[PDB]
Amino acid sequence: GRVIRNQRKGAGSIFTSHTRLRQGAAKLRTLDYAERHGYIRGIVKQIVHDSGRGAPLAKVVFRDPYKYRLREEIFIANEGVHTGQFIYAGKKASLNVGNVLPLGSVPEGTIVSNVEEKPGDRGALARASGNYVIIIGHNPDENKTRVRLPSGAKKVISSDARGVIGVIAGGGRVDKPLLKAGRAFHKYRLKRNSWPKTRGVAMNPVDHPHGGGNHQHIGKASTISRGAVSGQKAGLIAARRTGLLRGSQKTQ
Amino acid sequence: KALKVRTSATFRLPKTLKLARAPKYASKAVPHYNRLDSYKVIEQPITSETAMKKVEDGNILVFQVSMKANKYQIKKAVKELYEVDVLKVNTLVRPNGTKKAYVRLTADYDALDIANRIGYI
Amino acid sequence: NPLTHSTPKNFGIGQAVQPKRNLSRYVKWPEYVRVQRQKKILSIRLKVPPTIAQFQYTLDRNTAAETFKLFNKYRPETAAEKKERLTKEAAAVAEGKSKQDASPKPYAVKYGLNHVVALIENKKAKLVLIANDVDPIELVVFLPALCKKMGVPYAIVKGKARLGTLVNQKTSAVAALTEVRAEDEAALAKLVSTIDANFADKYDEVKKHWGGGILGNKAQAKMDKRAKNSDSA
Amino acid sequence: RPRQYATVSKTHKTVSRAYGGSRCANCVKERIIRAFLIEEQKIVKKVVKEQTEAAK
RNA sequence: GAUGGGGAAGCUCCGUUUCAAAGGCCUGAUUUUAUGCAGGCCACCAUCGAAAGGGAAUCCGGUUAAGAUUCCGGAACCUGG
RNA sequence: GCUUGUGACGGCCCGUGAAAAUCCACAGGAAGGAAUAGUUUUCAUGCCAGGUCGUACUGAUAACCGCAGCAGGUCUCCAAG
RNA sequence: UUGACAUUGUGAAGAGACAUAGUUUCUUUACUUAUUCAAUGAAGCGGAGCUGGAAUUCAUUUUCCACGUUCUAGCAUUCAAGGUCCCAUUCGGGGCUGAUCCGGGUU
Ligand SMILES: [Mg+2]
Ligand SMILES: [Mg+2]
Ligand SMILES: [Mg+2]
Ligand SMILES: [Mg+2]
Ligand SMILES: [Mg+2]
Ligand SMILES: [Mg+2]
Ligand SMILES: [Mg+2]
Ligand SMILES: [Mg+2]
Ligand SMILES: [Mg+2]
Ligand SMILES: [Mg+2]
Ligand SMILES: [Mg+2]
Ligand SMILES: [Mg+2]
Ligand SMILES: [Mg+2]
Ligand SMILES: [Mg+2]
Ligand SMILES: [Mg+2]
Ligand SMILES: [Mg+2]
Ligand SMILES: [Mg+2]
Ligand SMILES: [Mg+2]
Ligand SMILES: [Mg+2]
Ligand SMILES: [Mg+2]
Ligand SMILES: [Mg+2]
Ligand SMILES: [Mg+2]
Ligand SMILES: [Mg+2]
Ligand SMILES: [Mg+2]
Ligand SMILES: [Mg+2]
Ligand SMILES: [Mg+2]
Ligand SMILES: [Mg+2]
Repeated sequence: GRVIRNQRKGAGSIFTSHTRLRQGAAKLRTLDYAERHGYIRGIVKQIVHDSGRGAPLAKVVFRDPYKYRLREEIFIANEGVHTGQFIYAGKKASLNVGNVLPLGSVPEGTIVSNVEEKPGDRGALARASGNYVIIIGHNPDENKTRVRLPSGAKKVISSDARGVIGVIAGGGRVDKPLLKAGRAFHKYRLKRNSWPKTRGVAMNPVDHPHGGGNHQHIGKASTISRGAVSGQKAGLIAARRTGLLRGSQKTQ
Repeated sequence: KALKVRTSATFRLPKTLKLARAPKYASKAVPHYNRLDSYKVIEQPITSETAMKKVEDGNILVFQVSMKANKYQIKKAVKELYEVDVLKVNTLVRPNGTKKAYVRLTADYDALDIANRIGYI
Repeated sequence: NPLTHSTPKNFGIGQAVQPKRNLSRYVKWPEYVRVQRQKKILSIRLKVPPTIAQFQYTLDRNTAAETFKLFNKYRPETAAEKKERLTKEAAAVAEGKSKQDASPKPYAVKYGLNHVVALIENKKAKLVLIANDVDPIELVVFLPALCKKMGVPYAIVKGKARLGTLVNQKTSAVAALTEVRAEDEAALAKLVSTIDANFADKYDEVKKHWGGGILGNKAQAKMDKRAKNSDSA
Repeated sequence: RPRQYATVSKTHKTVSRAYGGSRCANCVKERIIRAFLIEEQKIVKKVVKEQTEAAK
């Protein structure tokens, strides 16, 4: 049989990202003297669309502490952040929408975006338009802070790991129906070549585990083992349940 | 005493002294003679009827010239070989893979004379 | 004063580009630099077995200075001196019928590793100087044991290269003394005595002493303010 | 066009006031006033917190 | 797609600023003299890849069996010096 | 009116629609500069130079690809009543 | 994927035998130098001390925090001005200080 579609995606020919128009990597300021002892001020000089990304970016300008020059960073614009605003990044920085602060320095209930996994990794969690993490606690000895991620997960990271106060702009984007093939077409055209999607049940056997038959049917359980092997995993992988979810989900 | 004071966090390759070659023996023995001289630059007149015209009516000499020779060398070697003064040289590559020069002299020199001085008609 | 103005600078983050400082502690050194330094560190952090680590007990500058000034008389023939010598005995012996003894019995420092070893085995050495260097440390480590079992007094000297200078090499790795002119006999006795009590006599004790295990000061000061506070309140 | 700006005299590339061929002269007025006021109120902050250090 | 590298029995595969001691400009110091040292920089890390993308500057008239914004005539302009 | 160019606006997007060479300007004030005469070549005029390779013609029911002077195929500009 | 052996080292507590001295072996939890991961044109790390001050003094300090920036879409660069010492007064120019000490473990 052939190599199925989800295997071909891995060698990255037609499947790489369509990156030409993107504004850049969105990162927090490198974690340096200023940010970890003090704060440092910058101005958002622009807030701009990023191609293939649902949330705006904020180009933020800072002085360079060690040389006469301007160093420009690209944040992910938090909702309510505006052009000309002053942004404060540092341990001793005040708590307002747009500032970047170590998680250890904010009371619980603070809502924070683009938050680092390890301190100084220049941001990881809750970057998509509309998401955010909450601080659900701190353990000052072996200093940690506990956060609830957008997935619902709870995770404990270093109290020095930096967030940025508030939620990411562009929320509600998924509420509007695409309405037609083209609107989706133009969507992935700026992301990657994932669209459209042939049902593996409409292929021949050589093509897919679900292929073939004199009627379209999966022919064997579509829940596949974690321990399955490449070319086997097409289906609901490692699924621990299945069927229409009835009842509220909402982690305890 | 104590340690040097480096103002920069970067460490660059020390600037070491670079010696010039003093060869124990010579490269090529005798140096090659001039590869493009005035006699090699300009190979023949071009006596076509239609090139002949350019000599009478245009004050232009028409030469078959080395493929290795540029406007400069075609001009200097014409000046040197024919005693004449050159306004501007135009060149082209003939379809048989030979380079043709249109040499326009200043109004001080008369090509037709200078053409049948070298002896073609 | 006159048109001049005192206008100090606020280097306090948030303002005033920092000045130029000594970043020497932060320099990103060539790999080869980082290795020779981290080798030294790595050699200190591991517990060092006692048959190494009996080095790092170098002779002390005073005793060694007395040992270098004594040894320095006994340098071997320079090329000039030996050419000068041959012309003497070449003429004098082949002519004046001397026994090929037209030259005196030499007194010089012995050296080279395979030389000094069979010397120690033959009990002809009265003093052996061993380097604290010698990167294939194997070439040397057995000498404290050998000198001990053969009753030869020895000392571990800083400067394998300084052993070189006195012997007219770049590096000698060992220098030994066998002979002595009677004028120097008495200082050697006292020199061997001090050295014997810093090395050979101590040896049987040093053989039980592991070295190393030394924390870096970021971790030393760390637990020094841990083991200070948590016990004594 | 950009390389043509080397074929023209500097008075085609500027207007007289400082930040001439650079900012729009309402924008220069803005950063004149803003400069003066912020340098002034800076002094207003030095002497007030100097009093706070004397009285406290 | 070379390079310090890292794989691979190996043909070669990986990497492209990557775990590398990665280079050159403005002038001074020469009045043994031709260019060493003196500062201060800049740390940009190959290169190939568009005859439809970007891009310094030319026009009209005339002329040939067949060339023309290229020749001839007139009138310009750009770049370097 | 037709073709084209262009402006000021307006509709559209979970699409908001390249890069680099290169050129200019500003902030800065390092420095160099006049009266027995200095500074100025971003004002005008004036001098010299501008290499290498392509340049013919066909571009199609006969100059290309279809075994061929094949009813097929093969990117585009100009466009009168 | 799971186990064992190797890479594989240092403590400490607790189990375990010659059968209740310590050579040894495993469980817990420490360690950092191997190995591993992130970051940066390896820039401010660790230790101490100045000054402040909350602090209550059971003789006096027994300590813990700090220890230049937040109305404003400005400006922040020439080893820094200041101070002070040097050169033999030329213009130029250099130390120290401004900018506290100690350890070179970039974090
Ligand atoms: Mg297959
Ligand atoms: Mg990509
Ligand atoms: Mg597709
Ligand atoms: Mg489908
Ligand atoms: Mg589907
Ligand atoms: Mg089918
Ligand atoms: Mg199958
Ligand atoms: Mg199956
Ligand atoms: Mg089927
Ligand atoms: Mg079905
Ligand atoms: Mg030509
Ligand atoms: Mg103007
Ligand atoms: Mg390659
Ligand atoms: Mg190219
Ligand atoms: Mg082109
Ligand atoms: Mg073009
Ligand atoms: Mg014409
Ligand atoms: Mg024609
Ligand atoms: Mg002309
Ligand atoms: Mg010019
Ligand atoms: Mg737009
Ligand atoms: Mg301009
Ligand atoms: Mg001019
Ligand atoms: Mg043509
Ligand atoms: Mg044609
Ligand atoms: Mg054929
Ligand atoms: Mg046809």
